[PDB]
This record gives sequence, C-alpha cells and structure tokens, in this order.
Amino acid sequence: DDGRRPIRRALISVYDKTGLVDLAQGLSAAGVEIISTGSTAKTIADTGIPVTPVEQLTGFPEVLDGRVKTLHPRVHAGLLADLRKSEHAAALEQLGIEAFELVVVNLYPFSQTVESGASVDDCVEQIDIGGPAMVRAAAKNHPSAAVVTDPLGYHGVLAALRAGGFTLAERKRLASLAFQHIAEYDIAVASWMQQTLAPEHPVAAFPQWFGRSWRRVAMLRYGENPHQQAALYGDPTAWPGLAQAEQLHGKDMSYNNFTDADAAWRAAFDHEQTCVAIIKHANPCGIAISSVSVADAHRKAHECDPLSAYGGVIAANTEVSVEMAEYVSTIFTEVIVAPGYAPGALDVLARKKNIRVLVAAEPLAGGSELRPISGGLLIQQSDQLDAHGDNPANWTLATGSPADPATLTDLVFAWRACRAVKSNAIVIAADGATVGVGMGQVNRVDAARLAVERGGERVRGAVAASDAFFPFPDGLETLAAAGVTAVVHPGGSVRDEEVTEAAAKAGVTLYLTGARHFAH
Amino acid sequence: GRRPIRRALISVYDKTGLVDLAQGLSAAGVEIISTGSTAKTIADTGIPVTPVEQLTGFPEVLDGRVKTLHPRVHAGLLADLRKSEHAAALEQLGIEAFELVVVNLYPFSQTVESGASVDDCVEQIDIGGPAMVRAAAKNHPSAAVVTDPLGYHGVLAALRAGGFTLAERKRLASLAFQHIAEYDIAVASWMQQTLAPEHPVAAFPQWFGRSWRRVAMLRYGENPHQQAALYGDPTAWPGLAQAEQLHGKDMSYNNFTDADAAWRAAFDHEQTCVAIIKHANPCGIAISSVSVADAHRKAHECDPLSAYGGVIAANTEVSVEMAEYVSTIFTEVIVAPGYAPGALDVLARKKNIRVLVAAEPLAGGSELRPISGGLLIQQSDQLDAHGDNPANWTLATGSPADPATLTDLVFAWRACRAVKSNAIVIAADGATVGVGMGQVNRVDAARLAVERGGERVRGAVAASDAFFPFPDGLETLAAAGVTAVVHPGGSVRDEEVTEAAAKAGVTLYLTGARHFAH
Ligand SMILES: O=CNc1c(C(=O)O)ncn1[C@@H]1O[C@H](COP(=O)(O)O)[C@@H](O)[C@H]1O
Ligand SMILES: [K+]
Ligand SMILES: [K+]
Repeated sequence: DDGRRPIRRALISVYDKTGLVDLAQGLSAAGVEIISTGSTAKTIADTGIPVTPVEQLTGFPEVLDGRVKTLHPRVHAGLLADLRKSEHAAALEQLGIEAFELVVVNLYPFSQTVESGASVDDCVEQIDIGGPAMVRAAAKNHPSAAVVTDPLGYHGVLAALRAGGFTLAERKRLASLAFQHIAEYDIAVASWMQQTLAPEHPVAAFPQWFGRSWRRVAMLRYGENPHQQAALYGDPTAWPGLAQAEQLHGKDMSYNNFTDADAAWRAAFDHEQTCVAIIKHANPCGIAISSVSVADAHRKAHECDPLSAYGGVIAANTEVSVEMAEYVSTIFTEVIVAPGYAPGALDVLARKKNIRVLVAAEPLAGGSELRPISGGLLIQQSDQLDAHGDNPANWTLATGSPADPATLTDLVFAWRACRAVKSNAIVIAADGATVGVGMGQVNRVDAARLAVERGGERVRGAVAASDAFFPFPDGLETLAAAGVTAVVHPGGSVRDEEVTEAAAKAGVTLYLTGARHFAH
Repeated sequence: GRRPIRRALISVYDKTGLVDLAQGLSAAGVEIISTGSTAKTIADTGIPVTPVEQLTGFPEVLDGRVKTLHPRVHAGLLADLRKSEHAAALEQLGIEAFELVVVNLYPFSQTVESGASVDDCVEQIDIGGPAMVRAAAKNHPSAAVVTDPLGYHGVLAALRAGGFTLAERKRLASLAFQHIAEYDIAVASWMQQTLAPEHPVAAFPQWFGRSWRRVAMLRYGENPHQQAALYGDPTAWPGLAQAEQLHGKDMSYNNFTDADAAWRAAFDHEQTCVAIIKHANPCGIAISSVSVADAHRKAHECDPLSAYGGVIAANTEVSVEMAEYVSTIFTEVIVAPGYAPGALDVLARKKNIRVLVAAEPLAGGSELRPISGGLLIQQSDQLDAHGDNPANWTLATGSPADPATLTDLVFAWRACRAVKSNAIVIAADGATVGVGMGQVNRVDAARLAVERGGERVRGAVAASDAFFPFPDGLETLAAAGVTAVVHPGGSVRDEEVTEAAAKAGVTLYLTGARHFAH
C-alpha cells in the first residue's frame, strides 16, 4: 500500500491568496470541507464555495488583531493526532474533533516587509506565530497529514485529490519542504532581530550569531578531484553571482570551472578600465587592461603565459566583442564569463562544442567573505582594494624620479592585479598587461625570481608590485638587476631603509603604499 | 520600559538552575505556570505551581501534543499591552498576561546525535515549546523570554529591579529567535538526510542550512583594512575554532587559516608527523618512527628561514624535547592534541607564541567553498582514493622501489595534498627536502622543488599532485638526481613522460588519483 489517505477536510490559512480560488474550487468539487481563518475564508466564500470558519470549530474568536486565531487544541488536535495510534483516533472522537488530511498555509511576508524598508514595528507585526505552528504540527504528523506551503504545489494537491490522496512518501517530502520553509523564515527573523531589533552597543562589524541556507542548483560530476563528490548551491536571498550565471553554451560546469570563473570574474572587476583576466586552477595566466578594446585586453592577457592560458578560464569585465570571440575560438578555453556578448559573438564561440559560455551579473561593492575552518567559520570584509594606501595619491615616493602618467598607470595596474595572486606575490607589468608573475611562494625572493624568469625579455623597462613588504633587499635587487624601473610595495618593515637604499643604488623609482594585499 | 514580573510560564529541557530560579520567583510572589517534569522539579521543593491544565481547563490528550497550544496560554503571551484594546480584550476574555517565559528546547541536533530512531525523532519534534518562545519573542515590548539557564542570574536581578528593560527584552527576543532558528535548521537538515531523502539518494541535499555563534571579533582579517570575526559551529565536532589557548597573544585571522592548514597536513600521515606552515604554504613536513621532536627537527630543516614566524602542528603530544627546540625558533603558533608535563612551561618562556590544544580531526566530512552568490560543497580530500593505496600503483618504468624508497614515495605522495597546485614534493627519509608550490606551470614547480631542495635532491624521491603534461617537468627532476617519481598519470602524453623517465633510469609510478588543492 502507497499509504494514500483520501482528503476529506482541509485547513487553509494563507497570507498570499495566489491560486487559492482554483485550489478551493477543486477541493469543494471533491466534497472536501474547507476550514479557514478570516480573509482566506472571505476570498473562498466570495466565490460561493462553503467555508467552515475556524471559530465554529474552536468556539473561540479571532482576537488581538489576528494574533491568537488558530492557537487552539480544536485546530491542533486534528493536525497532531497520530491516526496510526488507536488511542489518538479515539481521543479525537472523545473531543468531537475530526482530523485534517490537508494543511495549506503560507507565512506573513516578513522578508519582503523588511526589504521594502518598512519600520521596526511593521516588521515585528509580520512575524507569523500561528502559521509556523500549523505547518510544523502537520509536518511532524506527516504519516497522517499533507502540508503545502507554496502555491506552486496546488496543481499537485488537485492531482493527489484525484488519486485518492497523497502517498506516505509524498507526505514525507512535503513535511521536509515545510520544515525547510520554516528554517528559512526563522533564519530571516533571527538575522533581522540581531541586525536591526537588538544590535550590539557599540555596533560590531559582524554579529554574535550568523545563519544562512542554500538551495542546490546541481550535483557536480565531482569536486576538485574525481574521487570527491560535489554540488553547487545558490543563495536565493543574495545578489546574483557565478552561482546564478546563465550558461549559453558548452558542456556541464565542473567544480574547478566555478572556482576559476569566480577568481577570474573578481580579478577582471578589480580594474576600472576594460579588463580581461585568465585563470587556470586558481592561478593567473595573464591579466590585462585596455583603452582600445576588450579584444586588445584579451590578446595582451593571453600573451603573458600563452601555454598556461590553454585550458584556462577567461573573464572580461565588459561585453565580449566578435573580434575577441574569433581569437578565443582558436585557443583551447574551458570557460568564458562576461557581463554580456555582442551580436554574433556567441555564434563564433559556439563553433567549439565544449567551451562554457557564461553571462554573469556585475559584482557589488563591499560584501563579506566566508572562510570555513575546522569547527567553525572565519568571516571578513572582501578585499576590495579600497584601503587608504590603495589610492596612488596616498603613496610615498621613497626614492627615484616620480612616475610619469604611463608608468603610474602600469604601477596601479600591477598593484591591483597583485591581490588576485596568491601570496607571496610579485607582478611584473608593462603597458597595462602582466608580463611576469611570481605566485604563491613561502619566500618573497623566490616570487621575485619566478616573475623575472617567467617575464623573460619583457622584464627590462617594466614595473613591479609586491603584495607585502620586501623583508630583505634581495627580492628588490632581483627585480632591479633584471631591469625593472619602478616598484610599488606596502613598506612597513624595520628594514625598509635597506630595501630603499638597494632601489636608490639601482636608480629604481620606489613607492611605499602603507597597504598590503595578502591572499591565500 | 520596566514591567514588574507577576506571572511566569516555565517549561525547560535543561533543568540546570531551575530550583534557584523558581525559589527566587516564588519569594517575589510570582505565580509559576508549568507542566511536565519542569512542574514536578519545582513542586517537589514545596514551591506552588499552577499546572497548564488548570489554566486551560482542557483535558490531557495525544500524549501532551496540544497542552500549551491554547489561547489561555497564547493570548497572555501575545496581547500587546501597549494597546488599550488588547489589555481590555484580556479582561473581557478573563485571561492574564505573562511577563516572563522560561523555555529551552531539547537540542534537536542532539536528538539526532543521540541515535534516536526515525519514529522517536519525529516524536521529539517540539511544537508547543517553539510556539511559546516565538510568541513571547514577537511580543517582547511586554514579555521577557529566557531560553538559556545562563540568563537565570539576570532574571533574578531584573526581578529585584522591578522587571526587565525594553532594551533587555529586545536582546532576549533576538536570543530566543536564534535558539528557534538553530532548532528548525536541525529538524529541516535531519528531514533532508533521513526522513525524506531523494530517490535515488544524492551525496548532497536539495537544501543546506547552518548557523554559527561568534567566538571573537578579530583585530582584522587577512590584511589590516579588512574587519573580521571567528565563529564556532556548536553542532560540529570540535576543531581549530574550539581550540584551547594555553599561552600567547591573541590569535590573528591568518594564524587560524595557517593553524587549520598545518593541523590537516599533520593528520594526513598515520606516523608521528610535524607540519610547518607560513602564508598557507608549507615550510616543511616530516614523519618519524623515533619521536615528535625528530619529526619537528626534520620538518624545520626543509626551509629553516621560512619556518621563522611559522605555524607548527604535531599530530601527537608535543614533548619537552620538541618544546626546547621550538623555544629557540620564532614561532607564531603551535597546535597539538596535547602537551607533555613541562612542555607548556618551556614554550611559555617566549611571551607571544600562541600555544593551542585541538581535538584530533574526524574522517570524511564536507568541505564548504563559497563563490559569488552561492556555495560549492564537496567531500574533503582524505587521501583515500583507490589510487592512494600504493598496492594499486602501476610501475610504468624502472626497477620496483625498495622498502625505504616506497615509504618516502608514499610520504611525498600524501604530503603533496597540502601543497597548493601545481605542486612538486621532493622527499627523503620521511621529510620534505624541496617543495615547488602554487604554480600555473608544472615545470616551474619542478624547478622550484629542485632549487629549494639543493644538495639533498640527488638520491631523493618526488611526488606530483597532477600528471606531468610534458616530459620537461619529469626531466627537471631526473637531471637533479631524483631516483623515483610518483604522479597520477592520465595524460595522452603519458608515454613520452614514461620514455623520459626510462632514458634517465628513473623508477616511475602512476597512481590514477590526483590531489589538486588551492
Ligand atoms: O501570527 C499570526 N498568524 C496566524 C495565526 C495565529 O497566530 O493563530 N493563525 C493563522 N495565522 C496566519 O494568518 C494568515 C492567514 O489568515 P487570513 O485568513 O486572515 O488571511 C496566514 O498567514 C496564517 O499563517
Ligand atoms: K595577493
Ligand atoms: K595539492
């Protein structure tokens, strides 16, 4: 047996009356008795459909401006009696109470009331008490009761009605969806109460309690490596990002595709000029800006390390042109992400069957960054390159002639690009493009040597940025000996003088920012 | 906005401090309305109790499922006494208000953790309890709701002061909704996983929810211009977020990520292991069949310059001998499952070193990786793939590895997980000697490992966390004198890489398992 229980009596109390009339018409036609609260009963009764008011059942009126209407045992006994138990079924009979097979409830629009910029009191008034009590009761008692919390499931109710009720398995599923809905509502209420109702004094950057939930977008083929299973989740209350990106072409997105596309997208939007960033398994192949075109930024970004760009992930901070798309079609690329594509650009990209072509919403300023650790979570403000020392007008010229406008643009480019590179990081750049990148080293002099080696013949006359201060002169000397003309670093070492003297001996322009951009 | 307490509604799972709370309330002339074991615990002391059935006048049915879901309870909780109409509605109905509500639930995460059956878990779902807490929290301008015995001292103080202030009632309301949120996340999670899983069952559920409690505000995040905080998951198995600090200054944000990385790297080996990290990067990792002090010396010797200001993790108790050597090296953090008698005193000679005690990690587990607008969740790389067992390795070329070479290969293979990709680990005698880390190009990682390894590379073994895309990466190792190399294989150019190892007389193993990490 499927555990089907024919629907005879339904309890309906909905804030949102979308699809209610069609649902009620279907239920009344099947001979289902509808029990409803005030305005739900009005909406149904105005159609000519008979309604049993909740007060008729309880003998107690709706009081305190709709605060205590259904918090009565003559409602909850019909919801909570476990009809698998002879004792519970007899108790309903002793009380003259009948069971509810269907419970249709949707909550006060608390999160919408909050988003509309409503007052503290109107938000508090939109906290539903009876609604969640009815949903939780019916969900707990799923072996007997079917609970529907979304008008999206109303046609499924009418189908179950035609089939002689919901199955036990269908009632288990409804109960799980219902408690998901309740946890989401509670998360919104508890978060708002902490932030607005009772904030700390003095106000702290991060609250004492933090809660979030996500909905699965897709199961992935695997995680970072084939032996690990993985899934993608979307935060429905968040501003759209990579998790909500629209896929226009290509095969399924892998786990590594999402982390690379996320890293590439953030690196491209770290620059105000037209920017293309190329990432391969979390590491930058090349990054470039352009005052000509997006195609020019892509060519220059690709030219940094063309070998590593094959199989890479491309992000553009502006619309991808047909010209860029033509060149991208000749290079093995796993993913391309952009805020848009020019007419005809997608067709050129769609020539290669596998490339994942994504459209993502431009990121927002600020925002928190979640970093799990064993047993907990670290939360910090996203490094948005907006520190006092990130503004070049606040930089200190420690030695050398001031940077000309083209040198300063390259220095600022290399400085901002250094954030995306894992520490210890050295970015050598020229004409708005990275030419040599020293990445992820425990030792800064190893990062400097890597940037010089990978930069090759393009290092002489270029500029360099260091994401943290040079602890010793050797890292800077490595750059100066290779022909780097201008270097920007945070400074802040007791040995800064020794590093500045080494730049002075080489005739290198040296800027001290007073801001650092460690990234792991 | 102080409101004198006259009537209290009490129903609690955790009976800690209940008798003292009730004695204080009865002495002030507060009427106590209670039910169940809470009512008996209070009544057995001689304190008078108004049972909920006397208030409601409704018979006990359905094993108590609806006893508090009554307007004689909820009208008293929900009447907005700021409204003259609600105060008069209460008088025309004959129902008195509640100024205090003391309710705490059986943590459902503990109901599921206690190993209760599906039927018992379903039976444990509290309806009335959360309804009472929610009602009083919503009606905080009139009602004070206490959901933790830790706030009972504050209740008695408020009682002496003529009630709680409006501001404290707002704070209690916020704390009450957090305790409801946490309860409902645990029921909803247990329902995705156990009550109503997908058919066929998926490795990760359709909905995922979690909450955390702030442990501390940090001085800053990764860099000074970023504000940050540390959170602990109270329903999780203890980790770095719950580590006990025995000595030193405040833990920084970077101290926690480094200590977390070090702890995981040390527990990636079954033998006594010490891992040293700096900037999420490994300075040195070593195993030992002698002592923890021997593993630390060998780990330190990999890159002693970078170990200065580093973070140390040991997968076993730190001895006095290890502590003596650690006291001569500038160290930011030391994390261990314990410290031998006298070891802490030796470490405490240096005022700043943060000395931590952490619980040993558990097998399996999910790894959370946020992305813009969402979250990636995957199984933690626990080095338990088919290809991680050396009996499942394929000898592509060369003579089989002797027992000492195979131990070094397995050590280098497992150590490669902790190194950010593209990673090359050169090792000898259970210790890393040269590490090529975080490169976009594998040949750059091979060159780095060889350069940093120096004179210790000739005769050593090497592991590659992903396949060699070209022979050059392997040739870099072979030309430096590496005798045996282990990598996943899986490239169309594997034969060319194997031919390059053959030409060099290098033993080459193909695992069929990869360990990318970022
Ligand atoms: O907090 C109060 N919420 C309660 C209560 C109670 O406190 O007893 N009963 C029903 N609700 C909710 O009232 C809304 C439906 O009511 P109407 O029929 O009046 O539209 C729906 O949103 C129901 O959820
Ligand atoms: K960086
Ligand atoms: K790795």
